[PDB]
Amino acid sequence: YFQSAKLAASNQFGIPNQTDVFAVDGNGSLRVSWVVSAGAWNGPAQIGPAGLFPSRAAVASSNQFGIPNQTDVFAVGRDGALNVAWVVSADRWNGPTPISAAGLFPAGAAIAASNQFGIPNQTDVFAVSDSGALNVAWVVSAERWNGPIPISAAGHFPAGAPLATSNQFGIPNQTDVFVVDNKGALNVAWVVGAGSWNGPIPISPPGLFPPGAAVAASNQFGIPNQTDVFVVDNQGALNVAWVVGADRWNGPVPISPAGLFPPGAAVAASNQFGIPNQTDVFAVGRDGALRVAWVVSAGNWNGPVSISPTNLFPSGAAVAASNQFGIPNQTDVFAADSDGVLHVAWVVSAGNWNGPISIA
Repeated sequence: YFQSAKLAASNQFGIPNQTDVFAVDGNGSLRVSWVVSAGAWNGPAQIGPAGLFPSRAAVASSNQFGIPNQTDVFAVGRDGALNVAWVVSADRWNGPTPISAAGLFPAGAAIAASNQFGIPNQTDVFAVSDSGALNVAWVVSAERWNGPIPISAAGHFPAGAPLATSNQFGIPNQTDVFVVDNKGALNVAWVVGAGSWNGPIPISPPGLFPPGAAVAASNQFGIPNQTDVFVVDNQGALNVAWVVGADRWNGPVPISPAGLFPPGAAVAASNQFGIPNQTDVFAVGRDGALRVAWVVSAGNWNGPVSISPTNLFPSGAAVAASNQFGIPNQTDVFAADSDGVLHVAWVVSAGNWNGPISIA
């Protein structure tokens, strides 16, 4: 029921011009759709057995850091174990295989994955366990997986809550994780180098965001030391909170009027490729229309502006965004309709938005 990221978009690392979009279908199998350069979309092709996941389980994806040609895809099975599936260059898929014990996470739990910044061959995978603790599992190069281990106290976050991860831009060796706590405050936890985890601490007031709220994070492109975090508040306003350097947090502050989005609506953020200093954030309004808001350097925010018809997507539906690999100046934003059918809208540099169109 949380508006977790049910779609994940990634380069298929090793195939520079390939873009993959991962989803779980109604049969509970993991699936991938893919395109090369400006060619035709393929799929959705099944990855592994049927019925391993709850339908519309959340997914995440990442390079396996240190293995340039490997893409990993994460999802929690029906049994509560975190799984990874992976592919090397253009070979056939491996897994999904479990990387936790069963019963640790809620089925289909939200997941987020990142490099542990400062450790160039380490991949971290985050999710909140059944006990309400933030957990991390991690792998170094081609070694075996470690964890998951708890990095917050139990009972801190809603089990399986949506979360996001980012470098704290400006601090080369810092990795942040963002999640809304049980009281409705946005929190951050962070780690510096191979060190120990700090936080989580609140970075908003309590009562502002619904527990389970979707979160996204990005550099504010063009500001090399700023990290932005996006969440929709209980009033239906899209907010941004942001941190510069090792200074204190700012916000959250609304960047839309109230009422536009369901509280906790799914959010995604990206560079607008071809515009080095622009950051875009996406969500779907209560009216079922996909929206974008954007900022250039240290400018004021623009939008939101509607980029699709009303009633196209479920209110607050999952969104993902990516470069269309091989088209350096193209940004794609993905969402699924009421029947699960993937759609894409896209823009080239400072051009007009196109679509959405339905795709394979």
